[PDB]
Amino acid sequence: ATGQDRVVALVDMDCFFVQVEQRQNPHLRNKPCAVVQYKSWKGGGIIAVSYEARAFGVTRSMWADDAKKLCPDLLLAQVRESRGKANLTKYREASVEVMEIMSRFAVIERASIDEAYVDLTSAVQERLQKLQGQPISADLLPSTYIEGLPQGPTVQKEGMRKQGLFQWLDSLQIDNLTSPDLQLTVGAVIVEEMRAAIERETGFQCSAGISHNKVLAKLACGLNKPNRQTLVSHGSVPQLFSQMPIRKIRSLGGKLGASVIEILGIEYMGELTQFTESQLQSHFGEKNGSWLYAMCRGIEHDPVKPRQLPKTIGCSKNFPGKTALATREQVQWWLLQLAQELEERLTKDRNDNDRVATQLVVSIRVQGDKRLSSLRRCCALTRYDAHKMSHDAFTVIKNCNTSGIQTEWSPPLTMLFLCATKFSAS
DNA sequence: ATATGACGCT
DNA sequence: AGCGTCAT
Ligand SMILES: Cc1cn([C@H]2C[C@H](O)[C@@H](COP(=O)(O)NP(=O)(O)OP(=O)(O)O)O2)c(=O)[nH]c1=O
Ligand SMILES: [Mg+2]
Repeated sequence: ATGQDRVVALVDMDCFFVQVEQRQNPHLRNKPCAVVQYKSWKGGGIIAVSYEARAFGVTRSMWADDAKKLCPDLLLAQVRESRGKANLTKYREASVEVMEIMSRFAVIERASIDEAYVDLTSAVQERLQKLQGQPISADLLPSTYIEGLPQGPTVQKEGMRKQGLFQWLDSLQIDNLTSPDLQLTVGAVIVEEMRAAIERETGFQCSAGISHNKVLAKLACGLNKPNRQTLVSHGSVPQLFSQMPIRKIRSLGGKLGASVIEILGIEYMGELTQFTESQLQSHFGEKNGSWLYAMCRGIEHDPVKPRQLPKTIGCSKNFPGKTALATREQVQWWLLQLAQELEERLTKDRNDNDRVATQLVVSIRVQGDKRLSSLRRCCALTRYDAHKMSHDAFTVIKNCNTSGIQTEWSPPLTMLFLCATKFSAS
């Protein structure tokens, strides 16, 4: 394998929600502006920021009323609200558009709402003998950088770009249809044309990674951004990882990586390499001394599971602070309220994808519990009717109340998560 | 007081 | 089945 079988990409839309609202209300174009959920408490919570607005310091998970103190001429599109919660239809609609476009090129896996990994390996082959040995001109990759290039014997940003591109193509071996670096270059032209096509047909710009496995392609994606792609070649990796902080590797963002530093005593992805696959396992998993040991050597094998369609549909809403729920009548209302948008989507799912969910998950968080899901009770799901799901998901949870008046509810709930899983082909 | 989906482990 | 972890 040597971390060079597949050709894998990760496309990712640049401030996805913001572009969607930027394409709708065009005054928002080329202006610093963010998108917000809810309006009462301090102007709303941010979730997405145009890059002209990150220039002032505006981050997500920040109060719109605070980021207005960071940015003065910062515009504000609010996410459509329905039944007192977030109605993200707009963006899922935009999402299905871009994935229809991408799917035309290679088998893709829907990563997030705005991300898709692509398995270009099967495609790069069906082109290398379908062009004889074409020189592969620079004009075909007008948005690609080559991480780790150019080497060296008054440049601006695009000056430096051309340079590394021509260094790539110069040592290119358009003859060796086997060389791994050459196929990288092929998948990249494809991603150039994929990326060029999405803009052509949605107006949405995005950024890509092109490399040999899921992980490199993601880290590659975020390097040059926005409206750019990076081709982290197998040879880039020792330079790229030498100073890459370990937490920037997908899967290493959470606890595992946190302890990886605290146990091994390091900070960068390169520092992780001075250990045996045996040695690492004793400090971590039997699967994690392994996975790490290949990763820090630029090798990963988790395949692009081709799947453009989520396995689960779910509606969630938080009740933070003094807005937690403490009434039998209050919990019941929202569970219906949640069940009402859930029906809507499930029917949208039925007549779109020809499938139907079978089990319902009801989940709640509690004021106090150091947990997202303090409870998660998985039940049955026949007909797509809210009142049925409403009452049934309630009767699931009614027996963890500890108020001795049954009109009230305690400890109050911070979250209701209604989630439909197990879609059968009917 | 920063709405969602994927998966792993038991 | 039901928790815990990771992610956008
Ligand atoms: C991380 C995150 C994202 N989102 C929404 C908003 C994003 O616009 C959209 C994709 O999130 P992203 O890919 O992490 N960031 P972005 O697409 O807005 O900006 P960029 O990719 O860094 O250019 O999903 C949430 O609603 N809650 C969250 O916690
Ligand atoms: Mg994005």
